[PDB]
Amino acid sequence: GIKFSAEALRCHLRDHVNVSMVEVTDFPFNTSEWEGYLPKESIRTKAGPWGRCAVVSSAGSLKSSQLGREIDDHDAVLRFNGAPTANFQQDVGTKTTIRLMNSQLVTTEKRFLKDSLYNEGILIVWDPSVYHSDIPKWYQNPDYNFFNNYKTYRKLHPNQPFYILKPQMPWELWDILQEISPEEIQPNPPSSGMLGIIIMMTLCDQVDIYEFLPSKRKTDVCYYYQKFFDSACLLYEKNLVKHLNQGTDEDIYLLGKATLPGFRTIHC
Ligand SMILES: CC(=O)N[C@H]1[C@H]([C@H](O)[C@H](O)CO)O[C@](OP(=O)(O)OC[C@H]2O[C@@H](n3ccc(N)nc3=O)[C@H](O)[C@@H]2O)(C(=O)O)C[C@@H]1O
Repeated sequence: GIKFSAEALRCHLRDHVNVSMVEVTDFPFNTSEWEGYLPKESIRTKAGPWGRCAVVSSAGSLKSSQLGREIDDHDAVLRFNGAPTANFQQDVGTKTTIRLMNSQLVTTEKRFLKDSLYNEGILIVWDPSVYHSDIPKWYQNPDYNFFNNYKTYRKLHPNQPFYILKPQMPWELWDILQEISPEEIQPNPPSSGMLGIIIMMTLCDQVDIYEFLPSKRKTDVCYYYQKFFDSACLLYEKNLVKHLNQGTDEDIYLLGKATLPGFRTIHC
C-alpha cells in the first residue's frame, strides 16, 4: 500500500512538481529563431483561477456514460490529444477549455494542422525528455521533434494560446509515482491524463475527474471515439488518484467520477 496519507501526498505533489510552461526567457527559446512564437503572457493569466473543473479521460467507458451535463457543469474542462466532442456531446460534454496534447500527435498526426477541433480553448503540448535533462539538453533531443509543427500551427492560429510544458514536470511527477509504488513502476513518463490532473489542480479549487478510475462501464474499448480495434488498442496512476479522492465510492462506480482538491485549497 501507499505509505503516506492523502494530505501528505498532496503536499508532496504541490512542493516537488513544478507545473510551468517554457518561457520566452528559457534558452534556446530566446533565440532569434524562436522570436514571437511562445506566449508571452503566463498561462495563469489566460487559464483561471477557476472554482470547479472537469478532467475528461479519453477512456472507452465514457461511451454511453451520458456524463455530458455533469461534465459541462464546471468552470473549465480539460481534454486530451484529439478527443472530440462532436457526435459525443451527450457522453463527454460540449466545453473544451484546455487541451493537453503529446508531442507524438503534434509531430505525426496530419489532422493536427487540418481539423478545426484543435482551434478551441488553450493548447498545451508536452514531450518526454531524458530523465533529469534541462531545457537546453532536451531541446537537442526531444522524443518527437514537434517544434516545426508547433511553429506552423502558431502561424496559422496566431491568437490561440499554445504553451509547451517544461520537460522537468513529467519526471517530477514520476518521482512521486515511484515513491508510492517503487517495485511496480515502469520507466515510461506519466500519461497525459495524469499530467492533466496535476495541471488542473494548479488552476482550480476542485477537480472532478471522469472515467480515469473505472466505473460500471469498464470496457475493452480503449478510447470512446474509437471506431474499431487496431494497434492503438497507469495502474499506479489510478492508485494515486484513488488515494487522493474525496468523492464517494458510489460516484466512482456510477459516474466514473473522482474529486480531488486543488493545490490552492490544501494546508501544508
Ligand atoms: C496508440 C497511442 O499512442 N496511444 C496513446 C495516446 C495517443 O498518443 C494520442 O491519442 C495521440 O494519438 O496518448 C495517450 O493517451 P490519450 O491522451 O489519447 O488519452 C487521454 C488520457 O485518458 C486516460 N485513459 C485513456 C484511455 C483509457 N482506456 N484509460 C485511460 O485512463 C489516460 O490517462 C490518457 O493519458 C496519452 O497521451 O496519455 C497515451 C496513449 O498510449
